[PDB]
Amino acid sequence: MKLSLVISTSDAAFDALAFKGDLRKGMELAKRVGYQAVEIAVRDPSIVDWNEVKILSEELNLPICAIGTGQAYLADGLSLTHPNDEIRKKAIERVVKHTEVAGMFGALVIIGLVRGRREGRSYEETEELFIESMKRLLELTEHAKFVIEPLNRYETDFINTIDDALRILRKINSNRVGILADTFHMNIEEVNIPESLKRAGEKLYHFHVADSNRWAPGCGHFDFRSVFNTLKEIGYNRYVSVECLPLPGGMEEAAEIAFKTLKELIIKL
Amino acid sequence: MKLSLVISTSDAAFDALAFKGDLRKGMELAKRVGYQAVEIAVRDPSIVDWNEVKILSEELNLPICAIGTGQAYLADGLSLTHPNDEIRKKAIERVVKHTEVAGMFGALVIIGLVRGRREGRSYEETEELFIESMKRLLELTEHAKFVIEPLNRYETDFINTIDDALRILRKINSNRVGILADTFHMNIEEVNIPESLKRAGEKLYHFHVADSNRWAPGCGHFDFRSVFNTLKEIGYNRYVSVECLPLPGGMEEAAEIAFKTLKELIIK
Ligand code: NI
Ligand code: NI
Repeated sequence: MKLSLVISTSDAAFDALAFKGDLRKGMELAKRVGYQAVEIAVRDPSIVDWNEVKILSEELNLPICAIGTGQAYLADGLSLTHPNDEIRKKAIERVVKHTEVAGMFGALVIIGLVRGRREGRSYEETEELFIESMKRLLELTEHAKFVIEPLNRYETDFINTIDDALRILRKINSNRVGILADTFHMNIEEVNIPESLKRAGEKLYHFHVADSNRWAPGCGHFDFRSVFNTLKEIGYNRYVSVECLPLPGGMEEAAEIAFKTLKELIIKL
Repeated sequence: MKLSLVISTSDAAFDALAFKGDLRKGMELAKRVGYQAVEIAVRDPSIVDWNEVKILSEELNLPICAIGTGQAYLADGLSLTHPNDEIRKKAIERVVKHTEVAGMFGALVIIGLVRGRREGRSYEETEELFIESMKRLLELTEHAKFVIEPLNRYETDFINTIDDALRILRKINSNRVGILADTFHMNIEEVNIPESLKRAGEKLYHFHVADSNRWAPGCGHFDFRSVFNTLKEIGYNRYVSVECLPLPGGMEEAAEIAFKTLKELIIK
């Protein structure tokens, strides 16, 4: 099992210097604390100089293990299930650009809010549209790997649980799509989190950790012990990525507290 | 990767009934033999009835993966590098209509002979005119995807190799344009076909197969084994389309032989 840190970056649109500054600050922080990789989130990769990012990654010996895409939905309204097929196509085209970046870094592409919501429709239709978009993404890419992140009810009404995602993976039928489980979201949506992770098993490709209040792991009341016992049981050996609010005490303090909590859990199994 | 069959169809401006007849026959053959999709070529799309083509594709559960455009050049003299700007504009407008048809099917649009020849000009002038026309196409169409097919020296003096095409793709700078590599043309123009395909890599968007004599794969001396080893190595998961003479033994026998040859290479 490896540890990574999600770093927040300003949109490069906008303020290219701020994006670069944020990225370097976050990566230097991750390296200093001891993380083995970083995870990023970008709205539109077409406006970032990725050759410069590669140089930074090489300088710090810090791979980028995953790329989030949710700002494509929140800022730009792009959805893989949008009722307007024109926007659906634009969403697929945007995510293809994320996969081009992912290929440079060997990173996973996260399918979170970019999948879109039910918007008054049946779950069944929303699911069918989603599966069609994912199959198109697989046809459009030769190497990209995707992970679906179930999100809680306040963020979406489409794919709230690990079981929701597993049903979809069975329909897509590709080993290039797996599951990203997130402890903050699971704390709300999953009945029994160890049982949910056992059901995911080999399909668990990536893991987000934050405590119950989405603070650094250790600063709420989430039972990480049972979770890491289960991760060992199912042989999980990929990334555990800290995705938390900069609390308590700021981005640096939170990253340090998270790392310490997680290191102790990992080494004692 | 997936197998498709190129089917020849009559010009429907000349005989619309013959076009439909040719198309149905070709698609029924493709489905019968086991192909997963078909590929067609039309001179002028604005005179064909595509709704029906769609309901024909529907009832056979048989996608159309690519649309050829070369007859717009061979028959109508339309070229994306024509020195006459008025004809060049008409060529662009024709290809835009091809993209509207392609969008109905999620198909690729092939840029082969429609790109035109040097016609006494420098390679550089011809190339920049081409890039301009391609950028105009990208402006006039939103989702269309184009594939440039390098052709051998007897067919054109403009874009003969995969490396040619790659250099031009870099100048166009759009993931909406890629490469169609053809084994008959490559057998003449490429030094080392596996090395050329590896350089193309992810920019290899579509693939044409015919043997060295352009007969059904298996009926000449082209090394398909090394090609398919390479396609597997690079993770090619797109279409391999049979584009061959109806030889030996006619369109049906050639389609059968080609499928048998290629399926075995893909499976193993
Ligand atoms: Ni998360
Ligand atoms: Ni060809």
